[PDB]
Amino acid sequence: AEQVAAERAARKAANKEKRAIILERNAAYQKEYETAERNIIQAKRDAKAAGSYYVEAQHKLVFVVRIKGINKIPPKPRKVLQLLRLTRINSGTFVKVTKATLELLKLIEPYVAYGYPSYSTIRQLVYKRGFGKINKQRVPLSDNAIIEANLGKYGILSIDDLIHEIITVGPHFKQANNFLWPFKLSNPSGGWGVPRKFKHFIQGGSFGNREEFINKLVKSMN
Amino acid sequence: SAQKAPKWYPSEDVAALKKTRKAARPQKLRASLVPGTVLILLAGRFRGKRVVYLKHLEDNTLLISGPFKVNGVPLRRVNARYVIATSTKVSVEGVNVEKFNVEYFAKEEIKAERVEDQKVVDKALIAEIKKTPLLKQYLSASFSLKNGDKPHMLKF
Amino acid sequence: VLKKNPLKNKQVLLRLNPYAKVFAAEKLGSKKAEKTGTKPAAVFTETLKHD
Amino acid sequence: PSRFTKTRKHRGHVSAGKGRIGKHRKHPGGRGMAGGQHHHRINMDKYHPGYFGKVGMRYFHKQQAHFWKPVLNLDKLWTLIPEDKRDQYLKSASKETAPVIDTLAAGYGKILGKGRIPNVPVIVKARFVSKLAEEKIRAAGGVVELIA
Amino acid sequence: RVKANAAKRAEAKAQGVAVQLKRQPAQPRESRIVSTEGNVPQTLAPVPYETFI
Amino acid sequence: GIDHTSKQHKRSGHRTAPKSDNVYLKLLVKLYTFLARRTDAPFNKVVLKALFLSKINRPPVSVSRIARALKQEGAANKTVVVVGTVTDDARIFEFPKTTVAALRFTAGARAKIVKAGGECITLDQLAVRAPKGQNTLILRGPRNSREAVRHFGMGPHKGKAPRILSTGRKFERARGRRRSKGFKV
RNA sequence: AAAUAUGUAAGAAGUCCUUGUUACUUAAUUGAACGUGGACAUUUGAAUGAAGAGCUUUUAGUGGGCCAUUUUUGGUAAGC
RNA sequence: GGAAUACUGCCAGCUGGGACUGAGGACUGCGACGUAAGUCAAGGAUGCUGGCAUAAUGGUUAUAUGCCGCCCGUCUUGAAACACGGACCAAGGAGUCUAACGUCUAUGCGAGUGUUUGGGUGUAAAACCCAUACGCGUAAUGAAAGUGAACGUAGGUUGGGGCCUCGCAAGAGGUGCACAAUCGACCGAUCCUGAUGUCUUCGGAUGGAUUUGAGUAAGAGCAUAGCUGUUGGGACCCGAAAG
RNA sequence: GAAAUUGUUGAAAGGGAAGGGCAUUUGAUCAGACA
Ligand SMILES: [Mg+2]
Ligand SMILES: [Mg+2]
Ligand SMILES: [Mg+2]
Ligand SMILES: [Mg+2]
Ligand SMILES: [Mg+2]
Ligand SMILES: [Mg+2]
Ligand SMILES: [Mg+2]
Ligand SMILES: [Mg+2]
Ligand SMILES: [Mg+2]
Ligand SMILES: [Mg+2]
Ligand SMILES: [Mg+2]
Ligand SMILES: [Mg+2]
Ligand SMILES: [Mg+2]
Ligand SMILES: [Mg+2]
Ligand SMILES: [Mg+2]
Ligand SMILES: [Mg+2]
Ligand SMILES: [Mg+2]
Ligand SMILES: [Mg+2]
Ligand SMILES: [Mg+2]
Ligand SMILES: [Mg+2]
Ligand SMILES: [Mg+2]
Ligand SMILES: [Mg+2]
Ligand SMILES: [Mg+2]
Ligand SMILES: [Mg+2]
Ligand SMILES: [Mg+2]
Ligand SMILES: [Mg+2]
Ligand SMILES: [Mg+2]
Ligand SMILES: [Mg+2]
Ligand SMILES: [Mg+2]
Ligand SMILES: [Mg+2]
Ligand SMILES: [Mg+2]
Ligand SMILES: [Mg+2]
Ligand SMILES: [Mg+2]
Ligand SMILES: [Mg+2]
Ligand SMILES: [Mg+2]
Ligand SMILES: [Mg+2]
Ligand SMILES: [Mg+2]
Ligand SMILES: [Mg+2]
Ligand SMILES: [Mg+2]
Ligand SMILES: [Mg+2]
Ligand SMILES: [Mg+2]
Ligand SMILES: [Mg+2]
Ligand SMILES: [Mg+2]
Ligand SMILES: [Mg+2]
Ligand SMILES: [Mg+2]
Repeated sequence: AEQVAAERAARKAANKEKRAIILERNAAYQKEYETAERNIIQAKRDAKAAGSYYVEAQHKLVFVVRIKGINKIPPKPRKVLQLLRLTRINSGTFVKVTKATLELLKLIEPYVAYGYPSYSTIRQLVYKRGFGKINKQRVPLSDNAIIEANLGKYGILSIDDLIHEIITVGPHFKQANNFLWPFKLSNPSGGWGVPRKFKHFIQGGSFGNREEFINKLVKSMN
Repeated sequence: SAQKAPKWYPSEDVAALKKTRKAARPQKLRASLVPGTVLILLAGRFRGKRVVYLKHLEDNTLLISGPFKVNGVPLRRVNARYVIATSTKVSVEGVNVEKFNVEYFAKEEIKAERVEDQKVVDKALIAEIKKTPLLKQYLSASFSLKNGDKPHMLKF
Repeated sequence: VLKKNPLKNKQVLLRLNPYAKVFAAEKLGSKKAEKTGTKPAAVFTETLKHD
Repeated sequence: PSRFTKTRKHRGHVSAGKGRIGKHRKHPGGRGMAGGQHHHRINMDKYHPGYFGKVGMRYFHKQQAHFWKPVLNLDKLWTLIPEDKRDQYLKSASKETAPVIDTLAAGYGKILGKGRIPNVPVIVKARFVSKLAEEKIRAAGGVVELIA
Repeated sequence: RVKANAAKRAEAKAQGVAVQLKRQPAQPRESRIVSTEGNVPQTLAPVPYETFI
Repeated sequence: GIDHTSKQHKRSGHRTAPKSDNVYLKLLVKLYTFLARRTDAPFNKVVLKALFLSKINRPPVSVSRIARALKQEGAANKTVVVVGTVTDDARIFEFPKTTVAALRFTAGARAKIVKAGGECITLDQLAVRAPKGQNTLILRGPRNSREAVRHFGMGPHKGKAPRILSTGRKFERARGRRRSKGFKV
């Protein structure tokens, strides 16, 4: 009987081909990320040269964390919370922005906090707290083979493929994002920076869209 | 019977431990602990005695001597976490120290090898101590926290 | 049995993401940016300091 | 048996399953069929439409067995021949020898038409036949012999 | 939308596919460059309290 | 706390083993769970659960209901499976041959199958002949022909048969059953 | 003439072609209804979610309620 | 003009002090470092040293100390209540049994089923055996006289597990029990039609109808037993004024 | 020959009740386990 080193070296070799593919991909993404990031920087500078104004395309991706406890919630916001999978306090998810999800975010503003996540906080959300849904069962993503197993259908064979398909709002974002179990964050470590959570951010509380400030919060909760 | 007895008994076969992965890597002492440095012993028999640091033994402990004829403290093992490394230092270039290892301290009154090793090491040190005045008396006197001493403040 | 956090476990960091090695070897978290000299037109500067 | 009864399970709970508010009293609805026209009427119509009032003729001293008329469909019929004798008769379906089935002797009073007997001729002696039952008997080349 | 989705179906497949006939919601808008040409920002401030009755 | 979107700790609601205590039925199950675990074959997974069903959900399949199913086009050489008892029907005069795998055959029913030169097989004999259930036709009896379902859904204008003991006129036929007394249902 | 609240629709139970049945209906093989035969697959027709969906039987307790924000009636008001 | 700096953000940059935890128990995975052989911090703690071998550690207990803690039972929107019962202790002390039943379940047998009124018999209130009947089921519908269930592969259509054929597979076609939806057919009632004939008033074929039935359309029952539920009974237990 | 309840003896606590929860000091008492 073979397979001793036989299909060991058929697999281990096949596993090198994939890590090869992943390495090759994650290198391109990094080029994508920073060239896209520099193009914007230089666009804001070119527009100021010509005397004009460059306006950033409004964000297509949003990260929502439920700020409010379980009880005394009116029914209509309470279902939206469920349909966004925030059923527990400090549990976040990603939501792609369209009018049809924008109205949802409107309904739940007093119970959540959300804003525009940076590549950094998405990377550090998935690496530390990312879990998949496989026959329900909430499996941790500790090896790229779990992801390819259930997301390979769409592309997406690596943990970073996931991360890419998320931040870019891919064609498959729905399947990519629903695959991720809702992130369960801890309470912030530096506290909330506010004396009362349940006013709006603008009002000196924590709720509603705080834009890029969602990162310092989420990082203290991750 | 008084009790029926089970339908199932545990296997009395005791299993094997999983193959653990913990390498024993070496202890890197803090930069303040360098041979020739004077130490303050914080605990044990010789607590509060000021003493000279010689060699770092394979069991992680430090090798010190008093010198014996100064403060009464012999060639001895001491734990690097019960000691205060001071700034004041003497050169150990003229002390041998190679002879001294863990086995040398196996339990297995004083053996004459020790009384002699104590004299060869201490004579080298005292040769050096006398170079810097009052260093000998410093080593003969015990350390104590006085009133108003704030360890988290004091330089050593 | 026990989840290991890639963000502090260099082993697990590398089991995912082989590109981590290249990244660190090439710095790349500190990548120094193209030094270019554009300056803003007067309009931008005038209306910025306007009232 | 009593040890499986749920009243063993209720021991220690104050109310025996009977509620603290509304208890277990003697006869809150009244007794028996009381109120079929008043407080219990919603249950009476729906679950018992037709309960109240009369219909039709009284018959004084009506003896059942005046009306005794057990009914047997062609659906069976042939079952009235023991199966050993039976199979012998199906093959050789004929006049000049055709099985005589006395249905009165079998405990039946009327032969109805449920359907489909094979084409074997039969002589069926009965007190009463449905019209279709007899037509079908004829279409197999048998007859009915009215008895009493 | 059915007889429209039938049109761009045939008129695409017979061309070699590339369809996209499901409806999408309002997307966030793209980036754009607004010119200052003939248009300089007109600076406004809050007005004081008046009465006029 | 979790805002619970569904009732927690809910049982599947489906029988898992038979509620029966019959060792042989337990053994038959033991067989077919194995078969259903290792065969990837639809027939075995279905047969497993049929063994769990109560006497109500195992209506008898008659020998004439069997004879019918073999008159389906291309069905005449298939072996019919009845997970449950099989009953005789004096109403068919010609029974085909076949091979019938059931839990039980009544005296009369097995006779009529064998008299025509058929075969009465126990379910385990059928597993050996057809592990993946090849060339099988499963028949279920008429579940809703119980006398009890007559009275289910009783109510106004439902046409549903009162729960009654003595019948005839004089029994629940007048007010509410006809336009001339009160109303009609 | 709002805001909030509310009915319906967002496909395979769909769409198009051909041309059968009738006692209804038409001036009329006209129509109406139900069809036989044929053409196009999942970017098959918005979003989000889905520890699945559907269904049947039987039976408990309950059938004094009270409170808060907002709307609001009677009362000067009320822990009415 | 040329720098610095703050502020905000990023680094898969390095590094120190402290705390809790150490689940698992051969191997199996994904990897990392090496020219290599090997090695590792990579699917959960090991190494080295010391002390006691004991009331040392631990359990129980009494007490002290910090913080906390109102009377139980009940009816109630609301009880610690300035609502009731209860001084204490033991021992009694309340959903039962029966008749007839609904849903469900187990079991026997199944178009049937039920030995136990009785008889036979007996190691004698048991066990074993049994003829005739009877009961319920196998026909329904009418107030009744009465009549009484296949146009047809026991129907058409739509969904339908399973199985069958083709295909490597994805798929496609074939057959389709249970069940569900829908249009029809059959029996009785009601209403209409009223042939052939006739003791000229009998007879009621035949074809129909927004009518109607607890029906037919390849039977599902009968019996024992159990929980729960129903009715009558002293009816879960104790309680009138009365008659 | 239980309990309520009582005498004696022994121990302990007690500034307008007592009793109770978590925790530890102290006293008393005790199991197991080393080899
Ligand atoms: Mg989401
Ligand atoms: Mg801080
Ligand atoms: Mg803090
Ligand atoms: Mg405050
Ligand atoms: Mg944290
Ligand atoms: Mg190792
Ligand atoms: Mg070190
Ligand atoms: Mg009972
Ligand atoms: Mg209970
Ligand atoms: Mg309770
Ligand atoms: Mg109850
Ligand atoms: Mg009570
Ligand atoms: Mg009440
Ligand atoms: Mg009556
Ligand atoms: Mg019946
Ligand atoms: Mg019936
Ligand atoms: Mg709406
Ligand atoms: Mg989903
Ligand atoms: Mg599911
Ligand atoms: Mg009720
Ligand atoms: Mg009620
Ligand atoms: Mg009322
Ligand atoms: Mg640290
Ligand atoms: Mg362990
Ligand atoms: Mg001890
Ligand atoms: Mg102790
Ligand atoms: Mg001991
Ligand atoms: Mg004491
Ligand atoms: Mg207190
Ligand atoms: Mg009150
Ligand atoms: Mg009071
Ligand atoms: Mg009272
Ligand atoms: Mg009292
Ligand atoms: Mg007692
Ligand atoms: Mg006797
Ligand atoms: Mg006998
Ligand atoms: Mg006799
Ligand atoms: Mg009868
Ligand atoms: Mg009759
Ligand atoms: Mg009296
Ligand atoms: Mg009186
Ligand atoms: Mg005595
Ligand atoms: Mg106590
Ligand atoms: Mg002992
Ligand atoms: Mg001991």
